[PDB]
Amino acid sequence: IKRSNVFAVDSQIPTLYMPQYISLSGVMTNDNQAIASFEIRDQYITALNHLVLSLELPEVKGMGRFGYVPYVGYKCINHVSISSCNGVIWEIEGEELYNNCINNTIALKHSGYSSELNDISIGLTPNDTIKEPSTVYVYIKTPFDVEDTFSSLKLSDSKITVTVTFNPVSDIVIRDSSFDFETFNKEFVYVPELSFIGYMVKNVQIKPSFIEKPRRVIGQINQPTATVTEVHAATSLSVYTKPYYGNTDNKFISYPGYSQDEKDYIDAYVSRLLDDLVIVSDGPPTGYPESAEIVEVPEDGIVSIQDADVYVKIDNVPDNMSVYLHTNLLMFGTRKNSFIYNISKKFSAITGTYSDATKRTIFAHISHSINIIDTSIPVSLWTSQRNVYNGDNRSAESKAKDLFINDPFIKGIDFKNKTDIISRLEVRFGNDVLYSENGPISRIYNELLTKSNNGTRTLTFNFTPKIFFRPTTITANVSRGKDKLSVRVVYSTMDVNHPIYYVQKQLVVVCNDLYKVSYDQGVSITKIM
Amino acid sequence: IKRSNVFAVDSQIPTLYMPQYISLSGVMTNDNQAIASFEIRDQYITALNHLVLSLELPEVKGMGRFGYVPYVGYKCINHVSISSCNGVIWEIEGEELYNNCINNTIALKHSGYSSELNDISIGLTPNDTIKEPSTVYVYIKTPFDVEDTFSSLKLSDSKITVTVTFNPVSDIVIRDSSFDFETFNKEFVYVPELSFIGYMVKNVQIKPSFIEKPRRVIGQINQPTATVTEVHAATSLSVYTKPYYGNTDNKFISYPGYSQDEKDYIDAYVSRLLDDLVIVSDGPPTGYPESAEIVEVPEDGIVSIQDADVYVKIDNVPDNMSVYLHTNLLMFGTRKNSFIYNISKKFSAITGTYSDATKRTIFAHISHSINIIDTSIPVSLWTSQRNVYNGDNRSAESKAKDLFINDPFIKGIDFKNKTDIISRLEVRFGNDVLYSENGPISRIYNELLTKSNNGTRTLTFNFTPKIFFRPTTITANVSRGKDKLSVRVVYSTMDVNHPIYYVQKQLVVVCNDLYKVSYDQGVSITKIM
Amino acid sequence: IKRSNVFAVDSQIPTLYMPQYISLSGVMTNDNQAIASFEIRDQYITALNHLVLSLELPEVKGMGRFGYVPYVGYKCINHVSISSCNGVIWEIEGEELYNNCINNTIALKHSGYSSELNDISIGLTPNDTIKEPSTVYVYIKTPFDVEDTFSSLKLSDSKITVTVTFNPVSDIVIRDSSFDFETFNKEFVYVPELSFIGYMVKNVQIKPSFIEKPRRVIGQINQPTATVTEVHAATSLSVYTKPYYGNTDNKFISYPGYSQDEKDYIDAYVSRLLDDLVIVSDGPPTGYPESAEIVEVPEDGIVSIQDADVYVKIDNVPDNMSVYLHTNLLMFGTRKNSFIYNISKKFSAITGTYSDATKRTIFAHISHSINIIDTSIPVSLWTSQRNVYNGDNRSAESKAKDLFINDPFIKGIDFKNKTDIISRLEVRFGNDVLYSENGPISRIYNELLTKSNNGTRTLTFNFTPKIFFRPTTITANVSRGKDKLSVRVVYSTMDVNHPIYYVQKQLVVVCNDLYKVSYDQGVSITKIM
Repeated sequence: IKRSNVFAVDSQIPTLYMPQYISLSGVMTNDNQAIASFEIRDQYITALNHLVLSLELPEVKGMGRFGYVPYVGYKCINHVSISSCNGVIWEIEGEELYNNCINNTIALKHSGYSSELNDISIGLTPNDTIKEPSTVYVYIKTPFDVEDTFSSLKLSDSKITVTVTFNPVSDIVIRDSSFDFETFNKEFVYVPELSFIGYMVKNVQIKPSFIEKPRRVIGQINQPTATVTEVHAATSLSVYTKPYYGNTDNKFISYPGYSQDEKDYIDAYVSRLLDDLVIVSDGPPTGYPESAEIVEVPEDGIVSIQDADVYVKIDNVPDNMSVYLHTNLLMFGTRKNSFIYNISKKFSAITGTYSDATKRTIFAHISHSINIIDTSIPVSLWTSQRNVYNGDNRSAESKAKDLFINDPFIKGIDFKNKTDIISRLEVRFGNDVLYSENGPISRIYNELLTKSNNGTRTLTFNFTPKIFFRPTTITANVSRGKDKLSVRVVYSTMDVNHPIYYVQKQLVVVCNDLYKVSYDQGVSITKIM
Repeated sequence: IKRSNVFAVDSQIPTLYMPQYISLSGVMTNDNQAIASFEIRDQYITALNHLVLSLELPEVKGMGRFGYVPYVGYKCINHVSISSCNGVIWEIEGEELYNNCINNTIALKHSGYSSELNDISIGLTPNDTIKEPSTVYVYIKTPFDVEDTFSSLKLSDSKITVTVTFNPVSDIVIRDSSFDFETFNKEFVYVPELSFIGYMVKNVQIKPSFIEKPRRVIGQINQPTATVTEVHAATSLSVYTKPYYGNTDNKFISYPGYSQDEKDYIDAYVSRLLDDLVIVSDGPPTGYPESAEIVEVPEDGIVSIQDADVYVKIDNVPDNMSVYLHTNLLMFGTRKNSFIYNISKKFSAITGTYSDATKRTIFAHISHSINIIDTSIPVSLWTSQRNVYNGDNRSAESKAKDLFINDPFIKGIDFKNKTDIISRLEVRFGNDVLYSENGPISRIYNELLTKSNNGTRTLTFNFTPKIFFRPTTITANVSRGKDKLSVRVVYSTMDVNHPIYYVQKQLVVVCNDLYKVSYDQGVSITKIM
Repeated sequence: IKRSNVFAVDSQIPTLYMPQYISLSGVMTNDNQAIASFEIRDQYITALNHLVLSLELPEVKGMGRFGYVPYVGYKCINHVSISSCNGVIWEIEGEELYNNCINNTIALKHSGYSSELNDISIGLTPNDTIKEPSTVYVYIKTPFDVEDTFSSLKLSDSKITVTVTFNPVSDIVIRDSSFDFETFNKEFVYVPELSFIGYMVKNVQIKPSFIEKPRRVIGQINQPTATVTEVHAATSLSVYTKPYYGNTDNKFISYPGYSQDEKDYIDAYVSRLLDDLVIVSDGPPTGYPESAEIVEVPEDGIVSIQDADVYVKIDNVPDNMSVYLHTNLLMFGTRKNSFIYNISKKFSAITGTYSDATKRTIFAHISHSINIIDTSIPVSLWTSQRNVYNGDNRSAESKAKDLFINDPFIKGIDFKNKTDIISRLEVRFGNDVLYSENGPISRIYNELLTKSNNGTRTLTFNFTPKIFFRPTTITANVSRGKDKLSVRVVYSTMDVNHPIYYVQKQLVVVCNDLYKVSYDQGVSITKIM
């Protein structure tokens, strides 16, 4: 019995090298999209990987409510490209980069995720500081990071250029109307610095490698189809939907800030609704539109709103004041005398205590049925032409606290991507059906295999180890016409009298193509056919 | 100096294959245990792994309090078996499957763990919907998943059958007496679908492999011994205890629902006790049994309960009402005039405010010594024959809110498996002592080595990589009689006047046997001797 | 096309061995530092790894406030050394051991991290039990654990000695002045037990290996320089700063106990300040020093404190009482009529309700600007000679609740190591500059590469797999004088009128040297040159 020794190893002497952390400042150029270019030319840098982008956010002064989106560093990136003299080596969109890093909690934390950055801070005077200057770090995960020095990008005596395109500053900022965003936008400038790990290698022996490069296709608005052409060697395919808020002003009622659980979203929304829902006043409350229906709460504390009973009990109400309930705070309906969507009927029990000192109701326990979709409705959709009612019956004070939100990486139709609006998915390679499903079993598989919490519907064709094998791909057959991937979905049917039915959707299809990387005459890549 | 190249690899071309996600519907057969069978016969399916079971839970309508246990998908599974024409290939119990997946947070989340499923929802009218229809996904982790395609189950032109046995629906449901469980049970049916990843391989070269199959032995009620016979090649051995609630009605006072921390359990329990503990009333409170001792709280706010001082201060008590304290809410004792277990003496400070509108006391800060064992006591044990007192002096209203809980995967004597009731463990291989310990150092080691939070006392005999080596086992010596593993424990001594002393216990011993998998004449396994 | 089989393996038969868990009691010897020695001499133990130290903490009785620091098991360890007959094989400081385990959440949990151990418990009578006896487990991670049996420490027929030096018990205890620490210290004794996994190997074939041993250098108080000499083969270098609280009594105002978030620290601090900040009294509040400035809150609820407006609104104040605000609770300043640091001016809105029953103010919402540095100020620094004011104007009651905290593993100048006090870092190998940076990009890299949340500024020179290659090092050139590593930093500039400016700092430099491990004539190590 010849036995393999599992208590000792014969240590290999590795290639002689020395690593170094290297920072570079960029050249910035500019609706004038901001672009940073970083030039890497150094004869003693043989390979590199682990790119990190530094961004200095400035001091924010003035009046209004201002905050940064979570993961602001990732969300300010529109596009990243690595090139040489022979053309582009590897590139990615900001959405797909953020997708690839969504499971790296450390990287997400470094890119800007804290109370200081992401709470909605309030400025009271034109000289009040709303945010202090800060620095975020964006880990640009590339295929050259999977196996450390084995997968690194070798600079075969070539000059490597890294180009970063930035999103407009309105994408990364949550603000109210009181904040002077025009001035802020005129003054804001991205200040980037690029870092990487370089390797000074002694007598490097270079071999050709393989690289996967994502390619992204967005369908037209509300179409259930998208197609990616010229597919010859794909390792994976993923499909998801994005909301198109272009038909709105991008104003929402609430945003939970640094708290990012579904419960947190719902709590912020309910908190914003309670100030206009239950009113302690001397006589009929004033300052609400004519369409508002404010009723007094009887001695039994129960108000009926057409099949719905709301239980209101407030402590310490003065003897000259009564408790009032808003029975149609937000209303939606497409036909005049049919079903109505009423945000007031989603409450069952409201208790609290009136404060004589601050003249407010401090709410204690609330029983309600608000979900994430309601927190995700845009304010424009409550008052669209299709609504036969006056949708928004809130006070002017609460109307003034709505927030502009322009986050570019939102999936689905809600902030959490919690509702699945795809009820059937079909993929075709050429004309034949490659995959079909009704439930999200492919998303279950993507999450199980990548150990992620925010998976998408994904067909993965590669199950081999990463760089020590050539990746397994679905291969084209141009003779039989199998050279394109077509995706058709069936959207989940929503009620025509729910405002979320009118959020516009786009289908996104991402394809990972296989490329050969060769190192004769500098660095170059060729698409595998 | 010959140096190993650590900056380049020679990529191997792997076996030509194509993966595919495959779903199957089953054949259901039926105290009529429900059994689902899934048949896999497909000539182009060469291998498979990554089994996922889909379960559609129906709409739940009616009155009462209803909820699902956490991880309902895992808890509805009694047994899973994979077979071919030559017999069983691999099988497992539901408890051990859940044990093997306890460290996979993604899988646990997919099997049904959310507020919507696990809050105890309340139905008010016979047409109220308590739960909406939902789908859970149970990842059935098999030994064929450890190394992706290397460890996959090859179908040597054989038909593979997957059989799932389900637990009764009462195991996965938390309910009160007001819910119509008889009708619910008559109507509930499991609707399962089986998914796996199949591989269509071109010219597969098959080699024999090794597989570990768990074998489970449960000792008799309250015996400190269990033995597993016919042990010839075990890779690991684990020991834990389970509570036997068969001598009870399985009714508990509280359950925290979706919150699953120890603090959450304790908070739910204290919340259920406070409504009968402190009473604001006009005169001596009514509606309590004769054995209740309700005393008025003096001006200093301190009530003495035999060496115990409780500090009660309630704000806003009306002038016609007084504050009362329940001094023997739950009581236990075995001898008439000796030590008594009194749930009231476990409180030291109770403060709150009376609400005139809702006629309740809203409690603020509470100081207490309630632990997890108290939340884990069954209501039947408070009123057993051995209790010389009337144990339960609660109001009928609170008595009506007790929950039936029949969770099948509970370890220890509390819901969290927090108390260790094993004070000494001894394992014998044959007649010789193989292992001995007093503290839980083997559980510490199991958690450290498996990177788990819910480890058990485990002897692992294998420290070699998984599939690239033959596993290391403890080998039998039938000549010397070393062919069985005997386990004897010494239970921690509990006080005879604590009700948890009378919870019945079973010892569970799990043994992982090594099997050879061969592929001539289809798939077959043979026990290593 | 020769294809590598990725669906089958040729299983290797490994070395024949049998593992066993082994516990040992020690020999304890003793300002009399406690030292435990464990002797391992057993002919059938061929290798070992995975050391775990058991510690029994006793019952704590008496009066006062008492608690254990988080991770008490790690914090009681001063030094660990593994030796043979040829000298020390491997050793480490307690700080660096805890650093190496900071990312192992399971190990941190096992070493003592729970509400029961880490809440500040209160003893009321001299016989009250503050803490029950408990056992913690400290995983002593060694280089012999990285690759299981491949990296294990082989005992070439040698006797191995493990020696543990313990910190004084005052390092692991958080206490007030009311606790009798002199008696506690006279009675406390460490009771340790050592566990490891031993391997009984049949015909072991031993080969020489490599090991990295940390070496630690602490700079002098407040010097921005430190140097590690005799550096010939280092795999990594890390730099951080520690606070020196020797010029204080080590008393702080608050400690959050088991809650260990920054928000938790701030909340505990604000809670301790509110009792003296806002006072509901009949007339000017009494019991405060003469330097206190207590003003009555006007009808509009706004008090001005030199450019700062505090909004105070308390409900249910009796008609004979008024609301008062402490305008200089904690004050600091170095010049008589210049800038002042006033803890009262860091509040903007204070609301709450007075309780007539308990005669206290129960605070509801608070708006403030307290940060982690304020919670990290020592009480001695408020009343130093450099303060031209009476710094601490709190009541005697709150002064009596300050806690002694002597935690030995604190980094930076705050409890969370959140503020970076290093604005520039430079490393020199010999006289040449090896590395330079202004921001913490090296800490970003350390966290990204080690997947940690508490990284330090680190230069790592090794990117090769751990034990199957010889590690890559930065190599000395004694001819050119490159045989020492010098570190110089520039500290962040703090305001001279902030008390945190006067916390003393030490620079810590840790170097990982490469050693050869050989097994002829027992175990021995030699420093690589």
